[PDB]
Amino acid sequence: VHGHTAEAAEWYVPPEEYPKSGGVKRYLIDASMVPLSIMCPSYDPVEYT
Amino acid sequence: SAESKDSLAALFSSGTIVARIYCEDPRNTDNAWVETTCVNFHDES
Repeated sequence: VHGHTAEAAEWYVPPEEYPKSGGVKRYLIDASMVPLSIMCPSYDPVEYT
Repeated sequence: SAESKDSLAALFSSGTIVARIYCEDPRNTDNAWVETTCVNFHDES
C-alpha cells in the first residue's frame, strides 16, 4: 500500500528547553543517532545541575 | 486515498497464511503448473 516499511522503532528525543531551568537548552541530536551501538562522533552534551 | 489507504494498511496488518496447495487450474501442463499460497485478511469489526 505504502511502498516502504515502517522503519521506526519510535526512539525518544527529549525537548530542547529543560523544564524549570530558566531557559537552559540541551545539545540537540536526531532520533537516528541515539543508541549506544551507533558510533555518533559529534556527541557533545552539556553538563547542567 | 491517503488515510483510508492507511485504514486499508490496518486491514492489511493482520493476515494469516491459511494454505499452500496445488491448483486444479485448466492452463496447467506437464512442464508448468500453478501452486497457490492463500492469504486471509479477516475484518472482525
